[PDB]
Amino acid sequence: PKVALYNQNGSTAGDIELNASVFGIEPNESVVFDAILMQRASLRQGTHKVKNRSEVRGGGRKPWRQKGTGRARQGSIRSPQWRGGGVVFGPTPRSYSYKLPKKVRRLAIKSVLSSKVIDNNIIVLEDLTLDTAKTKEMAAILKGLSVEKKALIVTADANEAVALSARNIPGVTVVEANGINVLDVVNHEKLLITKAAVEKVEEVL
Amino acid sequence: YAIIKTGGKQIKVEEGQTVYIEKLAAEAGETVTFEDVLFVGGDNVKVGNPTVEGATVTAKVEKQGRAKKITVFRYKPKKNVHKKQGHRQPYTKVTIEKINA
Amino acid sequence: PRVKGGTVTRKRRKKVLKLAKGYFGSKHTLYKVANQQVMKSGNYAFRDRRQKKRDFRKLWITRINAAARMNGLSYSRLMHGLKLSGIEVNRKMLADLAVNDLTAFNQLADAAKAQLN
Amino acid sequence: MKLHELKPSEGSRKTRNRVGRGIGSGNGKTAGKGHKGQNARSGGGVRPG
Amino acid sequence: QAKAVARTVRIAPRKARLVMDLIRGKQVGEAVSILNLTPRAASPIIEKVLKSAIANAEHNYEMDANNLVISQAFVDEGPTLKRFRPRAMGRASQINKRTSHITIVVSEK
RNA sequence: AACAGUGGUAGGAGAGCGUUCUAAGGGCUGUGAAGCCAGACCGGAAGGACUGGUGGAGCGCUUAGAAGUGAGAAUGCCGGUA
RNA sequence: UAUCCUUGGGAGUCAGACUGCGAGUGAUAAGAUCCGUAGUCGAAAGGGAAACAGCCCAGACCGCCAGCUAAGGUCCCAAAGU
RNA sequence: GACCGAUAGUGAACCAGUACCGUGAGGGAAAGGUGAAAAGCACCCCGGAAGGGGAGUGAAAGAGAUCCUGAAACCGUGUGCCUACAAGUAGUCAGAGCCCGUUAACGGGUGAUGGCGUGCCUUUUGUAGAAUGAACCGGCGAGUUACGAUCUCGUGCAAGGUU
Repeated sequence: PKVALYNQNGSTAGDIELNASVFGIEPNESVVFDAILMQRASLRQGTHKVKNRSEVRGGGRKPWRQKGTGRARQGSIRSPQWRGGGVVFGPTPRSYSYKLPKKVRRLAIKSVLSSKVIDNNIIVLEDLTLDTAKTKEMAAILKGLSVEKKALIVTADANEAVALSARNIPGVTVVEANGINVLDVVNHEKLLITKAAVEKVEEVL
Repeated sequence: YAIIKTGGKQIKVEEGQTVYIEKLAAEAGETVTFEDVLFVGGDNVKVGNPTVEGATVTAKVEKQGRAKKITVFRYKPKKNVHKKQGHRQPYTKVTIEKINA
Repeated sequence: PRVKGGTVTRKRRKKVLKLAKGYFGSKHTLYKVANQQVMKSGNYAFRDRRQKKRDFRKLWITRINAAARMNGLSYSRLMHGLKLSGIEVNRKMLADLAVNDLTAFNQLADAAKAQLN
Repeated sequence: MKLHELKPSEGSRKTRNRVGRGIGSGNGKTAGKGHKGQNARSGGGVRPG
Repeated sequence: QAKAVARTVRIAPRKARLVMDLIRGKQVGEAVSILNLTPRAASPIIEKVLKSAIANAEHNYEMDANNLVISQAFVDEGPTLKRFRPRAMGRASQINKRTSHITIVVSEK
């Protein structure tokens, strides 16, 4: 928890101490797995329906008398084995979301953050000020920081100004300090964190 | 020619021919020798459980093989009993030289 | 999602169909029956793979008996005489090879006869 | 972690038992419910007491 | 090598074949005579297609009428016209009004 | 390495194979994918490759997830042809 | 010799047949019915009894153009002793 | 939209609540795909036409009005081997002869002749069964979901856990 500090133009200042209780924690493989799975499942809206036998606009009459005919003894026209359809045990509108314990979710977020810290892909960027909405300014910022792949940036106050600049380029996300999760962290492989948000998340956790 | 017990079943062999035989422990380039020879043929030396002294039969072995597939399929009718099992029998190629008598 | 009956069924059926070439007419063309015969083919293949051992043994015994009878000696007496003359690890198949190299077979039969008494 | 080597807590996962598909997994024709009993028919259970 | 096809002429393929098979592989100038003399349902259709086949020489790659012989020819089934014939006790039996594809392939020898 | 065992209906237990979509990583594809057709290849099996022909734009692999996930029979339904 | 007991999760079985042996009913009739006991089949292929589930011998994890045997058998069919 | 992709999805992607059936209430279908652009076949020959053969367009005419792909049943034409003194759940294991030459391997096709051998499924103590079901091919077609309960397993905390 002694990662270096970085400026807008890549200049590095004296490193910053981080709460070991949040960033030095040994990551929990399994808890991180379930935490990922959690909202990965809850995100889907799960809207699907297929017309069961009862609601296929038809059926009704016995197609032919029970006995005295060379055909199979049958029921209404809209029945599962018939071509007319009517599915059996099909999908149904249902939610794919649940809840996890407070301790578990806190441990998950702490674990993923500490995993990033030990992998040394965290980059603390104090005071991500920006005077304009223009994207190529922040593209130059990322180039100066050598941020090539996906990334996430959190800046709490400059979110209003910086979100417009960042949102298009090119799949990077701007989130607020309260918006951290497990997928939004893991998926982006590079976390940009402003010092105000450092201590804010530190206090929250 | 001669008769060589080898892998639990004796075989007739002759100078220079090639034979397929159950897997030996030898490498795929080295020579090997058989020991329990009987009925050395031609001059037809022979004894019961023959101690044909020094008549171990040398041979060169170059292959490590695996026979063509037997699709062992078993079923018992009207009983929903199936069993299908692939099988390749391993083997080794040989060529005989310097029969000893 | 919905899983449609794709290529899996066609591959599965065509495997047995190609496996059952050479069969008489519809048995090499219709899956409903071609499947039945290959199963029967499997059972027969197994049982015949075990039969061939005993049938070749029978053939070998017949040849040895003929060779012995043409030298004043029954097959059973020949085998007995060999056993007592020594452990004749030499056996049926290679004894037939000796029969078709008959002079060697006679060179064993005389020894067996001599030691039989 | 990264997503592309997700591995669960081993021993905390089990595939469903898809009864009534083929013979190789057992529970084939009968679906593991015997022969022609009242218990063998849909909704064929009885009051628990 | 020259080819012709009838492409769904209205005639049953079995009835076509029964008269078609006899002209197979015999010199065309006399096969035409054989078939226009034998009285059958499909004989006129077949000589028409055969005459088209041999006539594919004028605005065509050249051949000669003599030393000309059918090389190989056969009959293929075409789309069939379904029809329901009424029948006693409201049974409503079905009948097939078949159709056939004729084809000639003539060569030199 | 040693020793022992490995018929099997109703059943119980475990190992897996394949299919459709979804995420992450990788990349295959008009220098011809999918699908189809033919091969004398590979695995213990479910199965999987490789080489040709057709075809003319899409698609495997890797780990995990969720299932309208696997048909030979039901005098099954529909379509086609004997 | 190493299978026994306790708790807990999940079953199917409630139509059984024949062959010895000891009985019932029957006429000490039945491939009859109902019991006890042992075996096989049920759920077990292989060799024998011509063909055969229950009779005899005997248990199939696969491959071998190895050997020894069990019941049964050795004049030909048809392996082995006129 | 970790919903379907023309037997699906609304009965209805298409002149469908239509054709059709019924006196009437009412029941109730099938049927998507040329090509990028019609550039959709000038002209010639057989033909009465249909339909063909050429020629031309186009990346493809095998793309020509079910017109992208075009599986199987089914129907044909050539053919390498075999077959008119032999009865065969049609195979398998031996096997001569003839033919061919492969994802090169103790190869491929056919097989005169010998041994063995009564399909599959259900239901039954028992089925080759003269008990039942399948004319054949293709598609579709059956133990799921919700809410609770219980048990095993895996997790975070633990005399606390938990919204």
